Amino acid sequence: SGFRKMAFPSGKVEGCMVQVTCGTTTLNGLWLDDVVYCPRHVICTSEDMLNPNYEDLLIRKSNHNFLVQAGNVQLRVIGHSMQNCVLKLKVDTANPKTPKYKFVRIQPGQTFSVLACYNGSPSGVYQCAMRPNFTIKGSFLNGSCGSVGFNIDYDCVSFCYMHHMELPTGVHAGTDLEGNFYGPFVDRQTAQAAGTDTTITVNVLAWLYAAVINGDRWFLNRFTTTLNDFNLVAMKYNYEPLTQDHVDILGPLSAQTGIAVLDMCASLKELLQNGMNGRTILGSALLEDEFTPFDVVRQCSGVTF
Amino acid sequence: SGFRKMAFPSGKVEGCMVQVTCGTTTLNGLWLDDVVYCPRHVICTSEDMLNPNYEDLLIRKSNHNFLVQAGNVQLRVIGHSMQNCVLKLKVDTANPKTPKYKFVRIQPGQTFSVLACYNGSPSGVYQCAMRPNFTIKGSFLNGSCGSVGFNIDYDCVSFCYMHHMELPTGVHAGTDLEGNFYGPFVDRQTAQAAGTDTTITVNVLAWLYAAVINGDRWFLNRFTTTLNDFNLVAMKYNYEPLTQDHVDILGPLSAQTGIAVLDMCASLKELLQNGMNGRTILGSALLEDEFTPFDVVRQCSGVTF
Ligand SMILES: *[C@H](O)[C@H](Cc1cocn1)NC(=O)[C@H](CC(C)C)NC(=O)c1cc2c(OC)cccc2[nH]1
Ligand SMILES: *[C@H](O)[C@H](Cc1cocn1)NC(=O)[C@H](CC(C)C)NC(=O)c1cc2c(OC)cccc2[nH]1
Ligand SMILES: COc1cccc2[nH]c(C(=O)N[C@@H](CC(C)C)C(N)=O)cc12
Ligand code: NA
Repeated sequence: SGFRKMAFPSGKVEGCMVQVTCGTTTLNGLWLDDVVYCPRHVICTSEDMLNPNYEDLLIRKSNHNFLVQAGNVQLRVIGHSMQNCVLKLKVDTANPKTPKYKFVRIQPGQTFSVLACYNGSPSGVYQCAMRPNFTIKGSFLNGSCGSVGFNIDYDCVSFCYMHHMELPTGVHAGTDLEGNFYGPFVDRQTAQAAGTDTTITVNVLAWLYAAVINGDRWFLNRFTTTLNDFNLVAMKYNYEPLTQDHVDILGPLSAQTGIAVLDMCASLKELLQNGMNGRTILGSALLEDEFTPFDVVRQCSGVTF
Repeated sequence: SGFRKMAFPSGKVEGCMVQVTCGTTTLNGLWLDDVVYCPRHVICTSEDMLNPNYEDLLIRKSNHNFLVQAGNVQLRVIGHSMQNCVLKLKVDTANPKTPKYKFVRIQPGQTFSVLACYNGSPSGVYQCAMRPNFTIKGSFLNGSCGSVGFNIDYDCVSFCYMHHMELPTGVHAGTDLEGNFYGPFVDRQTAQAAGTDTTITVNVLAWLYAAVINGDRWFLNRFTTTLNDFNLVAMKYNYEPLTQDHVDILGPLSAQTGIAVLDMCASLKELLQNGMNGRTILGSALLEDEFTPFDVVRQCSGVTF
């Protein structure tokens, strides 16, 4: 029993973190096989920042201009290239701690763990979600760039996020490991803003199922709803639409608990229209949306890696 | 910016987790040098789980009865002894991944990371506070016994908790690594009750300082209170009395933000008496008490390990 915002064990990713320095800029890199991946803005000076021409700046750099340090060991850089907003530094040594890995681009609503790092060393690990507005609500200070987000599937680390920037509202933006930003953001010191965010409905439903699994079920009512009628209410409360695919993804949780998805939707509708009236669910006074259906099954089943 | 419940990187502890089986019972052990530490109830059967004579049971066990598995390798058990509620299995191989470590007994109100494990493998990592009533609010299923809690300081892992039990209320109980329970619990198959809990006032204040550091300032007011007047209010709300030692511990955060502790106390008094009027603090609609002052400083200053 209990239900917590749980991160993945971080050891497999800890063994891949290095420091990358170019000029006066130091940030984190990810060392997998004989390649180190990091944000390309490591090559910028403070002036370059406002309007960098990354292609021109990169032409001016040589392999020796990149100082890559894995703990106390300097790695020798033997090639470099840029892929979208990421630099790839080929080094002459493959990382002996490379886990089985993949690069994936995740969809809004999917969760992952972040290993926040500074100067190539880890500070801590936490779980977060890709928001509908393509930002993440992280904990990152200047210097954290190149920290990564990931999921673990058995023994395979799926890297999905690399950190690049903080937006004015204090939320975070970055890329996949091919260097393509999530959202419309760019890696320059310019005016940018997150769009209005919304609540991840399928995840709220998953967390309500977690509550029922844990015996916290005061909010279950005696009604049902249609997907249409539910979505009309969701729109009014800044919730994402629920699709039939979401309904089917929630099937096993609905069967485990005996509460059909559309019946849970009727209970959620009442929670939105009437509020929680000072009550909590799983210790929370708000409806939580950063657990996916699989996060619930994983945690309530004791899945290991 | 951003403030998250952040666990320590778990790799150093992952390298110490093993599976321990005796009879039909499998749980987790902690392998440090040539000793595996685990809950002693692994030796019991259902016939004696109600009140075991552990001294007699241990005499009747053979080293051969303990199956210890570190990943894909069986470790030969060459001796067994008991210290309070912890069994110590001497093995013929010293763990090459043993970190620098200490065993510590933590105080109520302090925090630690839990690496939840099943069958010697990790499921996830999350932060817990030791409650004033000597329970923790974790996420643990049958099979999680022997999972540990810890802090890291530089390169040194301080182990402080080993999991043994879930109470009827769904909170969790265990021992230090010398096998002494936190609180008035015993390692028997019985329903046990904790004493009444309280809110950790110094931690709530620390988290309000964290909110200010992260720009969430709406709850600040221009008023100050005396320590005595603050305690009269907070005790009605089942908050621990704030002592001058607590005020002193908050000194660094008070100096960083320029807000005296007794000024912040007047903001907390108003939050207690009036609520939040629909607003949130660091994304929460409740006052959070599971961050220590040190936890705030660590996260906001980017301490690494
Ligand atoms: C990289 O270590 C750092 C990550 C960070 C900073 O705070 C939290 N995380 N990223 C930057 O510092 C980043 C570098 C750019 C993309 C070249 N810049 C910003 O995040 C940034 C710039 C900026 C501006 O400039 C006009 C205005 C408001 C916010 C803001 N954030
Ligand atoms: C060990 O893996 C397991 C940990 C656990 C279980 O649920 C969450 N975590 N610990 C136990 O199962 C523990 C074994 C004892 C120490 C021998 N028993 C309990 O936690 C327990 C027993 C019990 C009873 O027994 C009648 C009634 C109500 C609650 C309850 N909890
Ligand atoms: C009638 O129950 C079902 C029907 C169809 C598919 C189902 N899947 C699960 C399923 O995964 N439960 C989890 C356990 C759960 C607490 C998270 C597990 N067994 O690990 C149940 C189920
Ligand atoms: Na005040």
